[PDB]
Amino acid sequence: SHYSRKFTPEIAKRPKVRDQEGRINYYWTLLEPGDTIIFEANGNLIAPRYA
Amino acid sequence: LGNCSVAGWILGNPECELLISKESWSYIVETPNPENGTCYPGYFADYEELREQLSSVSSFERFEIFPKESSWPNHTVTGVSASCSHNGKSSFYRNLLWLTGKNGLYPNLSKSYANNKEKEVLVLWGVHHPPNIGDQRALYHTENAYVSVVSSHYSRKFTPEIAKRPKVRDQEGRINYYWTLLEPGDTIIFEANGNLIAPRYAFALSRGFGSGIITSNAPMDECDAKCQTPQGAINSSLPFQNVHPVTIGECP
Amino acid sequence: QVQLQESGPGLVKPSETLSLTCNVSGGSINSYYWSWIRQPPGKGLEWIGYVYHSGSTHYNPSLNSRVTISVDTSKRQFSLKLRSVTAADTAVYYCAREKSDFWTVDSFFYYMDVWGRGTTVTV
Amino acid sequence: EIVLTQSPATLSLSPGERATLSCRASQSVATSLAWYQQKPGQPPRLLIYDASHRATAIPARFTGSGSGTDFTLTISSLEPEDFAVYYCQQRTHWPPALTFGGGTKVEIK
Repeated sequence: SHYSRKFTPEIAKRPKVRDQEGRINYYWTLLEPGDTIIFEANGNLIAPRYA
Repeated sequence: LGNCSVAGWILGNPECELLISKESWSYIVETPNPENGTCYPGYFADYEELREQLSSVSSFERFEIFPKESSWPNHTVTGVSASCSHNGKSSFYRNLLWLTGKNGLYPNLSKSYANNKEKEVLVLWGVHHPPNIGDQRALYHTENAYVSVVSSHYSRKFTPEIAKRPKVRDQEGRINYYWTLLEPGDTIIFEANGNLIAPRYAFALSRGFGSGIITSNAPMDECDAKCQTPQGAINSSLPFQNVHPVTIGECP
Repeated sequence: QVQLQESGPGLVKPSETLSLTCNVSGGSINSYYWSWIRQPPGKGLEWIGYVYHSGSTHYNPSLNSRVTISVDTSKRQFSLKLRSVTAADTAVYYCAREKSDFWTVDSFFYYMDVWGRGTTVTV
Repeated sequence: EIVLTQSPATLSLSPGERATLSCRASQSVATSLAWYQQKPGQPPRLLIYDASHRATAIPARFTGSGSGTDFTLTISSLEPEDFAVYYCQQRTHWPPALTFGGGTKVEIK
């Protein structure tokens, strides 16, 4: 109810990092009590398991 | 620094070309309202932060990161802009290059760079937003375009939007200049398809302490002091002064 | 060296539709602006309209909504559409390449041309 | 909207003299005007572009000049093969809007 943004995973070869070229960006947020968070996705998610 | 701003000087503005050949120094100076600054109009991305880079760099050597000769065989570089004049003959920035399509093509380019200078290196570039789709096709031979720059800590995606904007120097298009730092052992990759302003003079940096940026008016002659302020220097051992708060060097 | 030749000669009845092609030798249709030129006999030369090598169109406003141009997706030929061809616009029809060169980043005055041999579209 | 009124509609001369042709715009097109040549029957070849420069390997005969609205052509020296019809061409940049002018013939006396 206060946070929203749109993720388009760009594609690009990047230097070796741990002998594995792809990367993620981790994100995070806080929910006040009474707030509902919605995870709309179509591809390239790393869904939460331990909030 | 004379007339050009810091934005002008780091980009090699064609009005302080004479500033090229000094690589070691003590402290920057700045006329408060520098006019011949960023000759091609636009919006320096994170200008202030980079301004803070130079407040503490001791000395720095410049070098052709991609030499103009062999770096771009399939492209053409000799592209100037009448706004960015010099003696009346149209010219461009020293440190940047205008990679425009050549021989009717603008082939995809990936001109990477593995830094091995054992020091922090500085890199500049920009993506040219034309004011008009026809400008874009006449200059880069493609409707849309994308630019990517990648490091082991830095990456972002550039899509040059098209929009007519007010007159700025009688020339509607604009660029955004950008910049970044490379730690030793880092490789930067320049993936682009259209609308680049590739780097030509990357700056190899060397930090320190004791320098700074000021904003003065006074002329320069053969003093010899230790504590300079926008209103001059001090040559006394008294411990407190009321000349100006900002100082340079060890000061009362 | 790019050399060009048109195709599709003949006649046409009034109110019918004209369609004549134009295929490219030497290089290809990848880069430049490719243009359609007509000239009524014993007069000047107007310009029907032309399309970008990528395939974005620009048609003469005075003769709107009677034309359709593109490349045949083999990127070696392009053709002119002309619906409701009145017996008025009889002309030798020119296929012309229009390429834009420049000096500064402002004056794109260079709009060069190379064209074929003209198509005798007699109505 | 932009149109190229011409003058003279014809010029005649004895081969070897000076020649001069001009085109007049209906507005202020800066310098993007270019003029041609078209022999009897054959398709035309571009000669002078930006109203300033000769084409690739074109003899010393031609020169296009002027700037602003009225542009003029000069023949420093002519050859009888040049007896042909010359043009003018304006190309507005963004809405491409290519429009020609009159086009006149250079006969003899």
